[PDB]
Amino acid sequence: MIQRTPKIQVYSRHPAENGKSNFLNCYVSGFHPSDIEVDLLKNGERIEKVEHSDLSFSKDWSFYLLYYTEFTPTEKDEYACRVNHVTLSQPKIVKWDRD
Amino acid sequence: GADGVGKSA
Amino acid sequence: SHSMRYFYTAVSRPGRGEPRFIAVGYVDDTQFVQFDSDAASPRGEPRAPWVEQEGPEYWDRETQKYKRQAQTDRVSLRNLRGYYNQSEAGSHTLQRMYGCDLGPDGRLLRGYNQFAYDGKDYIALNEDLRSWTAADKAAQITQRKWEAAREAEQRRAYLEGTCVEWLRRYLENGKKTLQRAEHPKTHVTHHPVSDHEATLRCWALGFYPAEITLTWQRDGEDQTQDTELVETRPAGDGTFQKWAAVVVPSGEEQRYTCHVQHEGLPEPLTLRW
Repeated sequence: MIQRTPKIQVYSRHPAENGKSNFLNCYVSGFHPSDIEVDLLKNGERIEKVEHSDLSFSKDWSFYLLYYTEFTPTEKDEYACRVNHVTLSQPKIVKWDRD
Repeated sequence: GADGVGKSA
Repeated sequence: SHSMRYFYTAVSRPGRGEPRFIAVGYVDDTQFVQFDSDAASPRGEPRAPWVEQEGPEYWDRETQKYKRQAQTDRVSLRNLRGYYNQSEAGSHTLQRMYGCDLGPDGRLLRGYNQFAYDGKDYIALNEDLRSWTAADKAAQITQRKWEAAREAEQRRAYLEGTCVEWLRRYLENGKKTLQRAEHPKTHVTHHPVSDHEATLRCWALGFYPAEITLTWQRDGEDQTQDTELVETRPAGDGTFQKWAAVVVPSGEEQRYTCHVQHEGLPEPLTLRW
């Protein structure tokens, strides 16, 4: 019985420009088993209308999923990804860093 | 085009 | 090279109904089909434009393959729980990946068909597509089972025949997007950490296919040790992203170059901050 915790990346589809429409991505990978809960947050509040890709897995059998939502970045709005999984004693938040 | 279904494990 | 690849996942949930079955198919790094037994209307669904225009009988045929496969995988999950004598209250996962590869030739190069149970290798067709390799004694039951019914003969027939015929058809119908390479869009960023240390990051965005090599070099020789790579990630639009970071002594940035190699680049790229 394998139990592997998800790697989490938070990033935009295109280079983020304030005021221009974009997509916010939360990529979870390398986890097992496949049950996982992923929420996108704006200023700590859960974003409704988040879509996700179809469950696939890697050559090492670990699963990956992309969660995404359209957004328009601003200089002060804060965005994050909240992930829960059986390996996580408490939910994990990864903040979007424009990098 | 997916493979046809074979025998159970 | 070009490839067609399928990924099956089946997950038991005792007391919550029958196991869920999910299937996805790809040509190279482009998904073109999905099936989910838990979907609102469970049927084969297109994920790429070059299978959208396939007719309703094609889709009806694929949907019935998946429903039949879903039933067979629920049986395998129950059999596997018996082989290992596991409690009937636990959830378990059965995964399968299979596919075929075309060489630079455009002719068949290799095929494969592999299984995992609860995230661990279970049984696999060998590279010759004629014999099996079982991971433990429970998988030997399946091997004895499958070789008694010449399962490998059936799978080789698909992988070396039908699978290549579909792949060629897909490559032709979707040639505008499948047989083009989009080069990475690159740039280098710099972040000072301390009086003695800085970090260089080399970005690659919007490239297809996913395979790419980002290498940092000092004085022209590759420095794989100090570099830090992210996992290549999907942009969500069909292209991919990746970056490589290296920690450099502050002030020595100009001795470092990032080497970018991609199918979409006519010659490799040398980047300097």
